[PDB]
Amino acid sequence: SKSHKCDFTKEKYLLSGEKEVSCEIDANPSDDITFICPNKIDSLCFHTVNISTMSIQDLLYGSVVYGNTLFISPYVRTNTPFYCFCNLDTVTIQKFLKINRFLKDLKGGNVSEAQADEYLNKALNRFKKMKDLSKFFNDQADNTTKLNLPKSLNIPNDILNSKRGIMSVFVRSNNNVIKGCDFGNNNKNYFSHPISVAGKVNNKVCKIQGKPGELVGFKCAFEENGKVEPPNCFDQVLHKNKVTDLKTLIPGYASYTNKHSSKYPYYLKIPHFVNEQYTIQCKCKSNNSQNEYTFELDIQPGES
Amino acid sequence: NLTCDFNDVYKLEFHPNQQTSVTKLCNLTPNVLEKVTIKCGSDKLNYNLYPPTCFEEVYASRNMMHLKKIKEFVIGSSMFMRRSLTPNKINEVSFRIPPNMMPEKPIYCFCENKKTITSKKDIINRGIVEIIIPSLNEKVKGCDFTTSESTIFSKGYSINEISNKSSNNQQDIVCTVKAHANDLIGFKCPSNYSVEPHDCFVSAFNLSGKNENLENKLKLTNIIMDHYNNTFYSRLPSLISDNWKFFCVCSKDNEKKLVFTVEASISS
Ligand SMILES: *[C@@H]1O[C@H](CO)[C@@H](O)[C@H](O)[C@H]1NC(C)=O
Ligand SMILES: *[C@@H]1O[C@H](CO)[C@@H](O)[C@H](O)[C@H]1NC(C)=O
Repeated sequence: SKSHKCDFTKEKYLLSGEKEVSCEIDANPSDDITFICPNKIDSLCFHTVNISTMSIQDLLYGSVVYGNTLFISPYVRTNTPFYCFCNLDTVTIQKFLKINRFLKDLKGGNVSEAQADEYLNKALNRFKKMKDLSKFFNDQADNTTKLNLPKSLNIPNDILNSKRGIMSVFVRSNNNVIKGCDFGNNNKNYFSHPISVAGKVNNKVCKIQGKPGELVGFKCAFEENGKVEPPNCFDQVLHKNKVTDLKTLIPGYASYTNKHSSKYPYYLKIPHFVNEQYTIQCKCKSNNSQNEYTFELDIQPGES
Repeated sequence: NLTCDFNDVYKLEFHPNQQTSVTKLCNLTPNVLEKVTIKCGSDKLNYNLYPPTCFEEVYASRNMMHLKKIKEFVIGSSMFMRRSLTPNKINEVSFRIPPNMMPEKPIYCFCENKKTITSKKDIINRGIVEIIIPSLNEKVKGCDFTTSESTIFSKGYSINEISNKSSNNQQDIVCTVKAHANDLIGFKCPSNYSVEPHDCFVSAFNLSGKNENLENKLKLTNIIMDHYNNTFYSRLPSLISDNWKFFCVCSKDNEKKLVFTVEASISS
């Protein structure tokens, strides 16, 4: 699964020619696109998108958006486009141009040991730099109109105090239904275990088995201020009826979740090697007792 | 094969009127990085393994004395899997043979089938699993971040070097190993560190950085990514097309980055 990005922070887009700057992106299911706009206008992506507005969960069901990143659903039915406009106001251009220069960050011989050090140390901070940016972006709320950057980038307080950008995505269709539970009442049957379909679902618990390398997950019934137990699922799960860090059971895992609510699905990519059998679970939690279910996962040992 | 099945091969069933205990032996001589496996017992076969924590615990001799812990008896061992089929007992175990520079030596794990007959006595169809750890002659071209006197890798680091008491945690530790074709490479990181990427030897970091090139350029074999032991191993291919450079990072919060980087020179 490839990962796309449209960074309107670049001088290649800020000092462009025409008045309508456009980056184009063609993605596939389970891909992830990231969008960095200085001052989001019209809709608020990736939670609400522009059709020429709609919320991404209705357009591409099964998607998750965290920070400024859209993990596309592991099952799309029809090829669908989206659009997100970004208003480059004259001084927003100027302001970030002043921050992008302060940052200042193909066939290299690198014979000397020391110059090989510099190219690698240079590559190491771009690694360390991007990590702290998605961490800060995840802490961001869901409704955020004005992009801000993490402190300890050392950017000066004076810099913190025309063109129209349009990024357009098309993503293909597939046919491989999600190995998961859908705890919402709907007839779209995007998951292996809905409760619209009887039997997949018993005693408010959904019992799934996962093999090494598989991607599984669940999606709670929709509501604006719902919660998941534990709050940090999948990074912290219920194991032997106590809250355990998943990294102690299946290190090497990945996750695709929203830390601020239960609105979006929860996805766990089981690592390439799990050593024992492990039963874990997470629970949907709500002021509506009819919307509270347990997601029980049987993780089976093996390799891949 | 490389498996010592005691259910469907090397069968440990009793023959009728059995009155004495026999002992089948299953000797294996694997190469470094290969996977050995013990199948013993099932939902239809009440066999128990000794020690029940094998391979994490093994015996140093066929006579079930001098029980030892493999993490310390056979440094470098990885990929310990345990799979169960009857409840309350596990029946299929496996691990990956590590690099060894010392002389060969065996490790043992037994599997017994027990039954009382009618004075009275108890008769056992024991099955001994004898694995020989191969000896190599050159240490692995790699980095041990857990000891400055590594018995596996060529380069090593004392903890006074990978901690931030003497240097600040901003200056990371870059361990470059150069290696050529059919060479063993790897690294080991301390316990509470995490390896990035998740599949380092299938996906590393390009020297442009923050790039998982997924290694279409260098197709590695015998890839071992044990995130439970932060022990990583692989071997470069038969032929190196071009010279390549890639790296991976062990990280822990408020500590230096420990980075493993390889330059593969063109070889044949
Ligand atoms: C986002 O919405 C919440 C209510 O759900 C509100 O309290 C908060 O102030 C909003 N944030 C912004 C930046 O509008
Ligand atoms: C690793 O972390 C766990 C949990 O905090 C702790 O119990 C253990 O002692 C740590 N081990 C080392 C070697 O630091």
